[PDB]
Amino acid sequence: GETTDGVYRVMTRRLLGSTQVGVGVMQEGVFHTMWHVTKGAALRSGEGRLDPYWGDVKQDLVSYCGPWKLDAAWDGLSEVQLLAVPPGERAKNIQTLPGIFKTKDGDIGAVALDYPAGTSGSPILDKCGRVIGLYGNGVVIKNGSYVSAITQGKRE
Amino acid sequence: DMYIERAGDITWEKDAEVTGNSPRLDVALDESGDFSLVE
Ligand SMILES: O=C(c1csc([C@H]2CCCNC2)n1)N1CC[C@H](c2cccnc2)C1
Repeated sequence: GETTDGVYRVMTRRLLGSTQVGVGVMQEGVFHTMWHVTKGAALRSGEGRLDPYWGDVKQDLVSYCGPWKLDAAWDGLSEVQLLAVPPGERAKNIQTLPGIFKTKDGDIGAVALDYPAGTSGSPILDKCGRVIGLYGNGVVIKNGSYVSAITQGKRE
Repeated sequence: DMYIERAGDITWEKDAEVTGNSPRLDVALDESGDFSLVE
């Protein structure tokens, strides 16, 4: 059904009324979201069906209808924008300068923005509106605040 | 079943709310996709 490019809310009717479980990005006819939102399950768009194509639990990423299409990355210097789509609230752009997640397998950018669990999947954008990653997989630091990684997939 | 609903365009918007610090955290990533803090 509806396949128009843009940011989408991932909902369900399994619990009390409608409940927002996460967010995703539609791009080039491919729905990109985080694995923990759908756990790999199929989706409904209008009267259509979005069946999974690629997914990975370590990366926490899943693409529907086709392979992962988002391939831009943070330059390590510029400020970025979390286009955060919160549950029950309207989409809202928040600008910030990401920090770093120092790992044994390389550095990754990280946004220090706290949002309710259903915001998971919301894109992180560069100065051209290019998707450089998704928000929703991170850690809780010493003072209690939440720092989410800029999770990006690989284009094939 | 789960379903999707449009929420907006993917565009950079000038004069947006600027907040959030930039920390350097030593972290680990487990086989289950969980991020741990290393200390
Ligand atoms: O990063 C999050 C997350 C995003 S917003 C969110 C909540 C947490 C409390 C305050 N902020 C709101 N939690 N996950 C960690 C646990 C979970 C998971 C499990 C297995 C693999 N990856 C991820 C999601």
